[PDB]
Amino acid sequence: YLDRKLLTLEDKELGTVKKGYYQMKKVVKTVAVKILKNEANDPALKDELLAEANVMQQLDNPYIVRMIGICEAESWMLVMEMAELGPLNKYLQQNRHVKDKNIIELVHQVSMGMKYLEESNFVHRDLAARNVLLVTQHYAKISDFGLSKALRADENYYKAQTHGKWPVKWYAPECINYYKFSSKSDVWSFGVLMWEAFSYGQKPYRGMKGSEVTAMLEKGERMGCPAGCPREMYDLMNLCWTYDVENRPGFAAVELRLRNYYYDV
Ligand SMILES: Cn1ncc2cc(Nc3nccc(N(CCCO)c4cccc5[nH]ncc45)n3)ccc21
Repeated sequence: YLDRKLLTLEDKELGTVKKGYYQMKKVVKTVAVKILKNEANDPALKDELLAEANVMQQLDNPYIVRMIGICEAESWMLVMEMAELGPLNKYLQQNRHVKDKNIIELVHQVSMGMKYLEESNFVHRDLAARNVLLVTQHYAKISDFGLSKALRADENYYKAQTHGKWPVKWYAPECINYYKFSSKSDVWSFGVLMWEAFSYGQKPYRGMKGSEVTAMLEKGERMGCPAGCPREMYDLMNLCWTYDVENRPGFAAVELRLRNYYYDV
């Protein structure tokens, strides 16, 4: 737990999200803070942020947002190291001259964070461009672990009871049809994230209902190649969107395909 006296929040909002400065043992660290009311809150939304904190305290990777801690004071606060450029989708909407090599670099960093998550046997379950936060224009981090789950030792998937309120346009068919979430389900989501990144933050499956996306995908249809997208990156999207989970690659295989140097498998 953090000391409220060492935290300063900027009033201008960044639910309530603020930028702040947290005094560490020597230096100040710039932080982003999710703030909830102490009494008139939503207990389920608080449970989700406590669940996020429980996951993020177990993770340690350069391509995943680091948690500073929780502060219990005039409000309930979840404090993270700030990736100040913010969400990747908004960034690419506002910066349309980011070069192909730079977009590949960023999505490669996300694949390295997700290869670590997969090795760690956690599923993310909300992997979208809005949840990739930029430290700089050359350094991406994965965020938003509110739906994340630690997999059981004897299974490679998390089974949800039924469909909740989900980011269905980012979900694999086995998630929608059987409520089963694996690291290969996150690979499907990563394919959608790549499409967003090469479409300068446009929303996927524009104008379609979730049920219409399910029917489209079952028929073997997929979103088309974004204008100007490198062919090799659209081909990797299609491999991420392999319907059968058993033939879809995992993140170790996807991460290799985003490297810009020679390597062996
Ligand atoms: C303009 N804008 N909008 C959102 C946003 C976010 C950041 N950077 C950032 N960096 C680290 C964490 C973080 N937040 C706020 C996300 C708001 O949607 C978090 C706080 C608490 C828990 C969290 N989990 N995942 C992220 C996150 N935000 C910069 C500019 C931004």
